[PDB]
Amino acid sequence: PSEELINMRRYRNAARKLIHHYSLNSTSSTEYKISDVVMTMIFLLRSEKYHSLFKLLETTFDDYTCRPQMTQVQTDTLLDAVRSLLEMPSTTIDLTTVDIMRSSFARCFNSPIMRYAKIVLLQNVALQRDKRTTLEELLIERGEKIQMLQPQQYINSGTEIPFCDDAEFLNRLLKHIDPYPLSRMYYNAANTMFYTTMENYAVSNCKFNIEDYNNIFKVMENIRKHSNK
Amino acid sequence: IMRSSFARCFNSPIMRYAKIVLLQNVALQRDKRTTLEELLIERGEKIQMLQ
Amino acid sequence: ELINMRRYRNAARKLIHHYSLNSTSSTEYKISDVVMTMIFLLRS
Amino acid sequence: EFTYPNLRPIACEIPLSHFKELVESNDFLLCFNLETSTMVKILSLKRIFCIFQYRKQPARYVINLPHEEIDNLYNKLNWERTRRLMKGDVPSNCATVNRSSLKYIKQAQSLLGIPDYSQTVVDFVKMFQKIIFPYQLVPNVIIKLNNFDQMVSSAPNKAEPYKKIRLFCKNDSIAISSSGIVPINMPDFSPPNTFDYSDYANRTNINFVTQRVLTDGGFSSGITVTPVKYNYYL
Amino acid sequence: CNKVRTVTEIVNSDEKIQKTYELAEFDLKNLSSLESYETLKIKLALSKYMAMLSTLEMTQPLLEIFRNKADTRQIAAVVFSTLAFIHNRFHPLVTNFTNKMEFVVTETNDTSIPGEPILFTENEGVLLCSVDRPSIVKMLSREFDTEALVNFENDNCNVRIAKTFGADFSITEVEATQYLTLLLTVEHAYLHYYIFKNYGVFEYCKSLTDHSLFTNKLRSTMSTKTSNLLLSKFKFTIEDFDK
Repeated sequence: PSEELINMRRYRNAARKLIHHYSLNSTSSTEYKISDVVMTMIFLLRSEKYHSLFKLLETTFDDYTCRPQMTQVQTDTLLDAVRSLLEMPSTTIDLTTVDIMRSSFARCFNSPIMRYAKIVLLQNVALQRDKRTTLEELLIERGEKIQMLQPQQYINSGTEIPFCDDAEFLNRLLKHIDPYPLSRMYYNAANTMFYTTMENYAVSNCKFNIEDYNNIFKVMENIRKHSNK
Repeated sequence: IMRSSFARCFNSPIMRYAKIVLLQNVALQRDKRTTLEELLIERGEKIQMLQ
Repeated sequence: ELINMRRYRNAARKLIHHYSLNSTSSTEYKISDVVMTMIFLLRS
Repeated sequence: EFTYPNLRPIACEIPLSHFKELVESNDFLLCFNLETSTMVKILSLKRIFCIFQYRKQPARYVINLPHEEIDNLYNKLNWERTRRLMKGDVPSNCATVNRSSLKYIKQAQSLLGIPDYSQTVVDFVKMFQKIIFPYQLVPNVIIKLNNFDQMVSSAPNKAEPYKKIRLFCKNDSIAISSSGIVPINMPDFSPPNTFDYSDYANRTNINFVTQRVLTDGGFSSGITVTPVKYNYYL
Repeated sequence: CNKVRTVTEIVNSDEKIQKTYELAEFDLKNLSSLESYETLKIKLALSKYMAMLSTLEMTQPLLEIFRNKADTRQIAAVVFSTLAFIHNRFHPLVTNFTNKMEFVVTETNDTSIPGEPILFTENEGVLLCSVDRPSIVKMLSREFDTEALVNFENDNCNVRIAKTFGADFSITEVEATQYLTLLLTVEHAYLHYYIFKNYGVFEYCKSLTDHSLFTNKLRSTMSTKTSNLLLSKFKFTIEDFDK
């Protein structure tokens, strides 16, 4: 009958939504409820399972940038429990994402501000380096070793094009495909690629990622003016 | 009193992330307009439909 | 156990006194301390 | 039965219309009219099977029907035969699952060499019989049998793998379960045992080994492992 | 004001009648007729591409392919066919080009690269290309997607309300949705590839620092047919940059 006993299902699902958001960056939502955050915490405390994660997060409460020392076996159990709680199909969730999530809360608590915060702190301070480098240097250093690497296949590379001609088959396919609001849907994939733009790196990540990324779409204005000469 | 104060406290959106508003018109009369001549070039397909 | 009863009670008492009396928003207070407040209540 | 897709057209109801033809030939086509009472269908089929069992050679059924309801009626026949056996002669009567089994065995033959696409199942059955005892363990064929029947099996009807086979042979002091050797007349596995003590099958150890293996193999995906477990005997 | 007016008149001024109308809502019908069949065309194209992929002995779902790393052959073939499709869609004409091309998988982070997951080395003696299988697998880790959504609309009575009143491999759609990812990726690569194949390397100092003005070079370059920017309002919040 306790205050804990009310809705473990609610607490679980809400917490999972929040966590899946912060980690996989999955999907648009009005993802927020302070009370549900607290529910998440207490849902951790109510299991000895995930106690480790709770303790980790608690370390954040003093906001300081430091990354905690690994203890290998316990970190492995950490990964285990994390994947279990996410119920993801063996999706190779990893220490990097772990740390990012960790730092997520030490970002959030910084604000005592309650009205609202559009702020999207895309960057993470704590990424285990003295100072962010440029990109160009990285480009050099990578390309160097890159040229070393030997080819991995032989394209026969002669005259080849594939096609198929079963018009009725293709139209059957079309009708199978018909219902889906692809227009609405594919925005998700576009956002996926965007988030991937930052997932790319956790190592002196490119500070600027903005205006050129918009010029990508301004290519649309370029195209429209090309069409209209 | 502080009950109601907590009620006002706990609505406080946080930590949102990038989202996009791709929906709107692209074109209008402020764009190239189809011509009956090229529509003739199209419809001439009926001179193969025939039968 | 992990719980610093000392600092938890300290911050909770201070925050509750302040906020309950003032009945108004205060930018001073990290929400963390609210979290600690409910934790303390659930323990005690 | 046999199915090719010469034939004797046998009227699907009248017994003596083809009398003595059922003595002479072995290749019997069958039919039915749309209105027929299922009871009448069962009755006629029973009569045909009795007279065939009196016949001196295994003639071949062929039937021109959608046959899904015929598999249903076969299940009915199973009930019927059990009903008889409540008072019966305990005949070694032959019977078979007719679709799931069927296709499976067809695939089996196809993957093997097919000297006779018409070869009877019992052929393969006995062929494995030749070798079971020397290896004292259960063929996967027989295991999939009593697995993929709707009812007399692991039974997707009710999801009942619990029907594990205890298999015994003359003079044995022991039996072969679905799950290895067992001592006689006992419930398939002791709740106590020389248990799979977690100092083996420690997650940690498993994980480490797995990492080793994946590293060495250069394999990104598709590997899972599980420690073995033991019943009465080791 | 476009409040079109109209008149009939009998011979010899026997009678004259007037009426009026508006070109409004005609525009709405035109817009609907456009967008409908345009979307149809795009969907059709996608379908064609997917069907073309379907020929390639798909004993496995796509996801499996990249989730494995042991193979390279299937991956290379997929990449190649994608390039071919793009090229043809720009060039309604069959092509086979420099008959020597090869790929290498950037199997490790230390070989990884910011942004562009694909890199053409246009001629190290001959063309070569790079593939980040680990990332591609990240992208295809998917689950970002669920169709249950809501979308921008405004001023519906004028703008949208009219739109209220109009209308084995048996695989589901989510995977197909995922394909669009690599479609866009290979497109973005094709841009740079085409450019440099038509011009020098040094402009990489610009384009690959920031693609940006490259559209200026693309002026007069596009074949008078668009690609894959229908919902042209792709944008996010900007002023928040707080530089």
